[PDB]
Amino acid sequence: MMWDRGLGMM
Amino acid sequence: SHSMRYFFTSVSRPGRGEPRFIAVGYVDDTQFVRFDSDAASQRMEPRAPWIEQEGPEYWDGETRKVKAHSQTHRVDLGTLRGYYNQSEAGSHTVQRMYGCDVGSDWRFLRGYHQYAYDGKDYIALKEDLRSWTAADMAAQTTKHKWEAAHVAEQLRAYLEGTCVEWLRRYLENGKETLQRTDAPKTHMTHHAVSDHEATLRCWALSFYPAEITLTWQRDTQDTELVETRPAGDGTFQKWAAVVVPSGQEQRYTCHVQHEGLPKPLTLRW
Amino acid sequence: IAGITQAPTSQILAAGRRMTLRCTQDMRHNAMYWYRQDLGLGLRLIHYSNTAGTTGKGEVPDGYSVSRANTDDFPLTLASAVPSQTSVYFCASSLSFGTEAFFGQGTRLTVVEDLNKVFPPEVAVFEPSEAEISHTQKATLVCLATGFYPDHVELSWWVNGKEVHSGVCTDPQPLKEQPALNDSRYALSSRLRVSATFWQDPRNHFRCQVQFYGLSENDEWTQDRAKPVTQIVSAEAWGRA
Amino acid sequence: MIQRTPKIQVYSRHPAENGKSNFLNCYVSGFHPSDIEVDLLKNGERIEKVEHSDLSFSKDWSFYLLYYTEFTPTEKDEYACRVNHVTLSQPKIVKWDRDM
Amino acid sequence: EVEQNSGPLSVPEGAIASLNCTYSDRGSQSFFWYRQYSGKSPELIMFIYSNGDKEDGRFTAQLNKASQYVSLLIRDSQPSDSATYLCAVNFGGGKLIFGQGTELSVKPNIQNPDPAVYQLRDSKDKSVCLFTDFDSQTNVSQSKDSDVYITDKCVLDMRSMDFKSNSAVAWSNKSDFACANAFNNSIIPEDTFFP
Repeated sequence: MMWDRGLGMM
Repeated sequence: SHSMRYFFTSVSRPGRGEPRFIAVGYVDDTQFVRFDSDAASQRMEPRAPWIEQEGPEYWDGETRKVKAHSQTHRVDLGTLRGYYNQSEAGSHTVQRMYGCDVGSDWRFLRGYHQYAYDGKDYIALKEDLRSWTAADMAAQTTKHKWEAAHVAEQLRAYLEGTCVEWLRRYLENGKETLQRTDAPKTHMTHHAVSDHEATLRCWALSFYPAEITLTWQRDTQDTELVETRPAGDGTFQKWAAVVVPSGQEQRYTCHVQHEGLPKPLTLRW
Repeated sequence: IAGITQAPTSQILAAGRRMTLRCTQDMRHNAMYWYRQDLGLGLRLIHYSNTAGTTGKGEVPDGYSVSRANTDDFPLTLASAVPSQTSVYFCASSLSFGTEAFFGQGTRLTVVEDLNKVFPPEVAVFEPSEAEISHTQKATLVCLATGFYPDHVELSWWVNGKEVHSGVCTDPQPLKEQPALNDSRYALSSRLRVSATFWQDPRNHFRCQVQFYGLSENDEWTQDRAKPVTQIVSAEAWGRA
Repeated sequence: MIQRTPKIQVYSRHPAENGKSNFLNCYVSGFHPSDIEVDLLKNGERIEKVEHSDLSFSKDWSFYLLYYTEFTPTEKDEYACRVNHVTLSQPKIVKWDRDM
Repeated sequence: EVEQNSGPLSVPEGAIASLNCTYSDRGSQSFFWYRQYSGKSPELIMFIYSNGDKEDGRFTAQLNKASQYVSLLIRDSQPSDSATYLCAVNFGGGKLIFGQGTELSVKPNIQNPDPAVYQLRDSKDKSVCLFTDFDSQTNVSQSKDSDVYITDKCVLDMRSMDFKSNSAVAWSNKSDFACANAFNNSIIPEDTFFP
């Protein structure tokens, strides 16, 4: 199961 | 002893159309989910028979996450293009990988989380799961933003918690696939090259997992070793070859190490 | 003060009318949410947006649409309001999906079949009983707001021109004067308790003020009775020996 | 940008036996960027019903893909894999070597 | 979904309050406790995403994902802890789902209860009945008469006198109404003073 958080270079 | 990994690839395609995003999930060397932004379903999809028993809440949830990631990586591509002063006409790639390893007791062993830009390291979570390594100075900007948002704390909780727990679940649900160990089928072939030169090829077929080592022994780091390749049925193949000097001075031997073998095999012509 | 704000704070809406609730944030949050809150149901998710440029359906999306063209805004549109959409609406945002959500002020929205059912409150102040004074040496004043619809009211007590909070207690929710009627009018009560000697001083002034949120300036009104717009209705009582 | 040129292996899933159904594989690995063109050939001509795996990559970030098709090998039927990639000025053809 | 008891729950002022929340989705990875006062918006108390306890002043959250519950502990309950406590659970990809909320009511001990029902006259023919000065465990019910109105009980605090008192009001448009019959449907103390 994938991590439940968005994440980007913001 | 076991691992779960997610692999994400984002590609800008300025001359062709919208960006492409592909996500795949693996347990060890067995892929079990995929998402392709170019496909018609627009949903995360099963690729192993043991994941198909997960209910619709699982598939809806993973679809929601991967769809968000697809959108967000489009922003990342634009941000990184700005950081590196690159033109809008070129195609560029962002890759992300993360996951966890468990030991033979299925307890947490280590976690991973890394990004690459155009196939080169960009930023990576350190082994202690508490701080980041930026590959160049451009990536320090991203490091500082992630540190200010305490990303590592939430990520460490995932890698040591949810990642490990669901890996155990998959290992039990798919034990007939994931906990198996198919031993290599090994044989050797000889082919004449010249009148006073030949080549011996040490084969290894139908083994799982992909981890294997093939080494030649006259009694040699000047040989050919092809990448381990999938047979297509969930097992793997690999070979190694020596260029023997004489047509009969060929007293070499190859050793095959694999967890499906109690003791390393020895092959001779 | 980078925060999240909703607008408007309250709204009365005739059935069949279009309406958009605004919600903006300058925290550069990537995820935003819309909830409605009703008795016995808590907060129910209407729509969410896990990233700028996308939206998704919640638990109860029917009759509502949203858009997220920009990071900042997340407007909630009711294309054709129906009475079941009467509710309190809360917008929220988080830095990313999976992180903590912060909420806006809330929007109290009532959808009515016809604006002719909107009524402002009547306000009366009931003076303390002489028995209470000689039995407890205290004096309780009761404020009663009655006959208002919808229930968007705020009650406050003013003593000698100054708002007070000590010795004040107000019903959390107004009650229905005719529970069988779905468009029933409401009543709200509050108490202010003071010393017996303080109430007995003829110099002390007491006033209950009821803020009623009603129709606005952009509403047409052709009925007989006066238009029930947002207004303050008050009642008074002076001390007496 | 630093490109990686694909390594190409053409092989069968099972030991090749004339007249027995098998799978012809073309494995391309170690390449970058991911855009790649792969065809399987039968006597120099394109095979239409060719499947491929989902794009993934290795620890060094280089991509790998498996292209595969069902076939029955015979004595005189020649098969090959034809690969085009930005690192290649023209498509590179690798012949299936049954005795490799 | 996400399940909490609706309440209302009583806790004596100064005592420990405990709140529980269960959830169905094994995949859920973050959990939140919110406090909401009446007519106000939810305010975050505490988030938690790892199994175990998490302490924040008088508050302790406990998470057991294997058992699919999250709990909140409030020590030394104060009057400002009276509120609805909302459990929220992330189901993946932004689907943040709240429970129905548990209303908590911190009950002060009435020093000297003197239950009595008074009749108050308007400054201007109409009147209301005031039931006041009862203990915090008294329950004020609604009348079976459709034309009689009774509010819920409510505690006021005269801060300078260090005094607190519960009250409820009743009234009716009819004139059969006498304050003796106003609270017959409620369990009233037998020594209630009727002037």
